[PDB]
Amino acid sequence: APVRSLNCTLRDSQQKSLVMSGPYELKALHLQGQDMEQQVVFSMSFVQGEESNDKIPVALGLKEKNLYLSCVLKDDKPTLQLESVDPKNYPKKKMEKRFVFNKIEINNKLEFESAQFPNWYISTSQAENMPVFLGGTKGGQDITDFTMQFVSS
Amino acid sequence: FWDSWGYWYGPWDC
Repeated sequence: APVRSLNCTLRDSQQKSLVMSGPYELKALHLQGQDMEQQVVFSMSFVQGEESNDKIPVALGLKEKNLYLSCVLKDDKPTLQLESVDPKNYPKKKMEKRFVFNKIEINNKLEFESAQFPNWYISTSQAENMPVFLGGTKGGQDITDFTMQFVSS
Repeated sequence: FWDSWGYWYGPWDC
């Protein structure tokens, strides 16, 4: 069977939506109901990873920009980055480790743990208009819990 | 391509 994907949007537990901050960055802010179309639409693929009832291995891409979210060690820091890919080759079932996130549902909210960096999560700051980043905890002050809205397809 | 249930199968450029 070939790789399957669904279109969706993310909203953190504090109701912040995700938008393009630049060509290779995402930021999080509260959008008015009329500005919702500025939010990024992700192509979420169900990829190869650890067989778990809790963790669902996924890859998150931005189809129109040929980008995938990826986790890389930048100098001494595990870092969330947007990486360009060849759309003729991606998505695929066997996504390289840097592209894999373990999607975990907890109290009806979603967390996205980096497979490359266990215990590191897709995170937002409590402050407005700050970049989306990789955070070293699902706890503390930063936000790691989201809701997903699927887009008609 | 989009199947009858709304899943996109294969790469972005099939």
